Amino acid sequence: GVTQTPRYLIKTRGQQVTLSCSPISGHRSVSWYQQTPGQGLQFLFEYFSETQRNKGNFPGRFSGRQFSNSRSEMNVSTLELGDSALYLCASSLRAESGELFFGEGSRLTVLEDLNKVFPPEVAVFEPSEAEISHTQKATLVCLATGFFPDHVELSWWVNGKEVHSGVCTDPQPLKEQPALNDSRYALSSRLRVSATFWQNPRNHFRCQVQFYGLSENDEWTQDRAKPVTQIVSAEAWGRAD
Amino acid sequence: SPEDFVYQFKGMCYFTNGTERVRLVSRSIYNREEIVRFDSDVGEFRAVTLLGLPAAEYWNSQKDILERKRAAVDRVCRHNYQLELRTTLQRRVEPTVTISPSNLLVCSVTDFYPAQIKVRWFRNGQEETAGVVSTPLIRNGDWTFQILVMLEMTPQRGDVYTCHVEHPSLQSPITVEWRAQ
Amino acid sequence: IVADHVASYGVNLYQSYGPSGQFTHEFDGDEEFYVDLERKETVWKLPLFHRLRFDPQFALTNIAVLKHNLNILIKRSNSTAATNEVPEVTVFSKSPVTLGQPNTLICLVDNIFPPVVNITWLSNGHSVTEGVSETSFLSKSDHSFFKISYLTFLPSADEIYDCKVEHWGLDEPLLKHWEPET
Amino acid sequence: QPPASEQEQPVLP
Amino acid sequence: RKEVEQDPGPFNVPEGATVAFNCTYSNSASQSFFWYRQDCRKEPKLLMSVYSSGNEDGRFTAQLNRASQYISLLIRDSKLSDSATYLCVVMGFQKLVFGTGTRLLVSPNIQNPDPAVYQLRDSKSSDKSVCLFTDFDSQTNVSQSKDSDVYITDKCVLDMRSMDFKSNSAVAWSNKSDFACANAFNNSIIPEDTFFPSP
Ligand SMILES: *[C@@H]1O[C@H](CO)[C@@H](O[C@@H]2O[C@H](CO)[C@@H](O)[C@H](O)[C@H]2NC(C)=O)[C@H](O)[C@H]1NC(C)=O
Ligand SMILES: *[C@@H]1O[C@H](CO)[C@@H](O)[C@H](O)[C@H]1NC(C)=O
Repeated sequence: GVTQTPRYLIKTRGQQVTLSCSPISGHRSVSWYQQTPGQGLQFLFEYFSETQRNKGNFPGRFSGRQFSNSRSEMNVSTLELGDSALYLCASSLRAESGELFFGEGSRLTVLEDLNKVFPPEVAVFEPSEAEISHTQKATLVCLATGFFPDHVELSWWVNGKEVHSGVCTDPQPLKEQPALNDSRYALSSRLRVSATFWQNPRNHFRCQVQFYGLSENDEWTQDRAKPVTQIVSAEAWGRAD
Repeated sequence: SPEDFVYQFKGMCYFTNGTERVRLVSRSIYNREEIVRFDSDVGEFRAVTLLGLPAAEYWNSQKDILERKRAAVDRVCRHNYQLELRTTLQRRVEPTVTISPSNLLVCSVTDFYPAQIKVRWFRNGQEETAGVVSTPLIRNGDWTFQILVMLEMTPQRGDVYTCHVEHPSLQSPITVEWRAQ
Repeated sequence: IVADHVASYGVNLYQSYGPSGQFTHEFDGDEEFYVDLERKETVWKLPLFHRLRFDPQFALTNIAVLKHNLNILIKRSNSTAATNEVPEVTVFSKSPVTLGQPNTLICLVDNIFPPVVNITWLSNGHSVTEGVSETSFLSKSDHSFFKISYLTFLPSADEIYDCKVEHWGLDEPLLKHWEPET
Repeated sequence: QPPASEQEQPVLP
Repeated sequence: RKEVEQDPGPFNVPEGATVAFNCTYSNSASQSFFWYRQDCRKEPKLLMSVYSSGNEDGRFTAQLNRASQYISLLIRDSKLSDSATYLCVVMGFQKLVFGTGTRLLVSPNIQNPDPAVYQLRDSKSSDKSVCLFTDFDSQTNVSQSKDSDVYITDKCVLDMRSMDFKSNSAVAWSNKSDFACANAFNNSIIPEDTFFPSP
């Protein structure tokens, strides 16, 4: 499979960034694409046998290279706030193929200042008795609020095992203050089980939000805790009687 | 002026580091417009212009043609490089080096093969980087090359000008000396 | 495309004017051999001794395919004819010129399209045929051609030369002058 | 072994 | 126009219906054509190649018409898992163009709608209160809140596979002291029979 590193990134304006992409075993062509919010895929360049093959319309500060093992790297020299995007690499067996296999992308957020970075606050809200009696079903809601940037992954865990059935997560985070360009985000998810399952006092429920934030190499001079990559959770137990 | 319609087919091979990277690009050309191309890196016929699209689609639908094209980089390019290694790639013809005034001093390097060559100008032991204007590599068509490298000079007493030439045919570089007369 | 060596195995050409064709192999820009399609003969141009053999019947069969494709493409293009290019002519000596010492004059005719050209030599206004030879049409990456004509000669203060080329892209026969330096 | 050369393919009428 | 043009606005299709995507390209020399599928905030995945005869593969059919320069994708018997953005991709000489896509949203068929707004139990680790609008029919649209201190999500579809039960829902929340579910969705046209049980 296609491997892309790093998966999430926070950079400040004027910095440089390097992304890496390892193609599928046997594949010798690697192409880079930029996915900016509300834009559509934009072609950067394709590489085959260590030489750039074709190039898009990006300025010179966007550069790339491919090594002898077919691995490829792309670099942006002096980052701007408008460079924040999902950067995708795709590989194929032969050059200039229309059949591409994409990696999962490097999510890059370019920031003014690391003081705007916040981890999410996570809370679980338990089902109302009205829903239980009216439908014989019980909906749990998990709210992750106040995080920036939107580098979060939410999952539900029942008795220590991840579940997907009966779960719906918002496709993308909401903006808490849509006016600001640096507004903190919120995200909601819901987990619905039968009333019988929820009324079992031995059933354990956990909402888990993985947050990708600052590294140890990121300088932090503030007073609040360093908003590092962390997991923030909230849980609930079955309600009897 | 009479009318003429021209068709060209080029079976082209590209070699880098001997046989480390071998690439075949066959080009079908109507007049001066390439219309279809088979690049071994790509693995299938590609239409360069609309005129070549029916040809590329048809040939791509023929399994036996695609199989032959995919082997062509080995049956043609790799196969023939072995013959070149025993013939053309052994050819070494040493260059003739002469200096003469044209104020410009011309180092004339003639009748050499292969094309790889480095020429540098020296004045009183010091390499002259600026004022050195060089002609393009001139292909004579008889498997020899020539090149002319000029130096902007100021005739000043016993300035010792030296042309220095390196070439794969030479075990040691050639140095030719010229003094103003 | 960047490469250490570039070869053409081979250069196939066929045109409608006086139904003419050409078949050559090129290596690093130089002619290795051509096939005389009329005489059914492989003519070798390698500057070395060798035992290489090339069946000339391959060239005739390949050119027949080119003739088949060209006649169809003439229709599909709505009889789009070739555009006449202005050729560029340069005359120069092969070696440094010494009076009375055998040498070779070289006439480079570049940017030839279509590949139909007449290249002749004049000495003091007189036609010269002795010691004249020329290469085949040699390919270029923009799919035009170039051709080189040679004249072996004895440099003399009394003898003056012109290379004369006729091409449809020229309103007039092009004469390129060359004199011994004196 | 003699030198090899690449064939052109016929187009459809 | 753009080189590759696709159906603009979102497709809201009921589960089990057939959906037709259309795409046009301007360069008549275009050689190959493909459909890709892309989930929200994720990467595109190749779906199928497009052929003049009409490539068929299960519930999917992709067809090309060079005379009109049209590309189509047909999905029969649509499922909830088909919800994605579908990208029309066109290959020309040294150019591979990705269209901006057509978003597909497949809605469950709610046989017995039971629209209700429930106030969930407050979390003891939060200053916020949550209202859940759920079990409504797929034709109901949820609007965004007017008050800047009230946050309303879009409609989400969950699937209880063990019970073979699907339901829509939308979440509203706020930390305001006067927040209440009775008016949380006032900016939305909700069914007049919506159950509003006392908290
Ligand atoms: C190359 O030379 C031939 C022979 O001189 C040219 O053909 C002659 O063209 C003139 C017109 O200028 C006619 O009057 C003659 O009858 C032609 N002779 C023959 C034998 O065909 C030919 O045109 C020249 N080619 C070019 C490109 O100038
Ligand atoms: C050819 O060899 C040189 C020297 O090892 C190397 O730097 C270069 O990358 C090679 N060419 C290719 C196409 O790998």
